[PDB]
Amino acid sequence: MVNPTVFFDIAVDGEPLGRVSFELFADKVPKTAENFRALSTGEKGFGYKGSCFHRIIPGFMCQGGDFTRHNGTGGKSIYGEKFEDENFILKHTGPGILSMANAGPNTNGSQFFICTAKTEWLDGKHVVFGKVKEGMNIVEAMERFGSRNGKTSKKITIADCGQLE
Ligand SMILES: CCOC(=O)CNC(=O)N(Cc1ccc(N)cc1)Cc1nnn[nH]1
Repeated sequence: MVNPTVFFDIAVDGEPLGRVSFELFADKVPKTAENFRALSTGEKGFGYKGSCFHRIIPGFMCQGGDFTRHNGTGGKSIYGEKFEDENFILKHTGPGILSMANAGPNTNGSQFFICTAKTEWLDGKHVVFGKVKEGMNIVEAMERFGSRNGKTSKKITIADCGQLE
């Protein structure tokens, strides 16, 4: 009944930075929320632990989730390599929105982004499925290691992750 909560513990060149937690909107996008939850616990035998944020653009977003190729060309879902766009009920309203990255219609895998600005031009094209609950300050600290072209100045990793409650 209650929407699940997951955490990431973030590191910067291997040094601990802080924790970011997320509410997942399982009430509105159950299939998409479940994929992110299971990848965060690692319960299917694969997932986010140890992976990096490969593309960070200040004033736009932080992107990660490519645990197979580490550069934006890989990742896989708990349902197979790809799965469909579930719905577009929720919109990209401002900083803290959690949404699926993709390469065209019906190509969701594991890659995701955290908005650091309103990104309304993505509405109806990327599936919104959660939001930052605690640690937006940690996301803002991460964002400072990005650049205009998205290349990071230090390595930003998910040192640990899992489900709270
Ligand atoms: C704001 C979100 O924008 C997008 O999602 C656009 N595509 C995108 O960023 N991709 C391609 C991509 C994504 C998901 C999957 N599953 C496969 C490929 C990765 C990438 N990383 N660096 N350059 N491109």
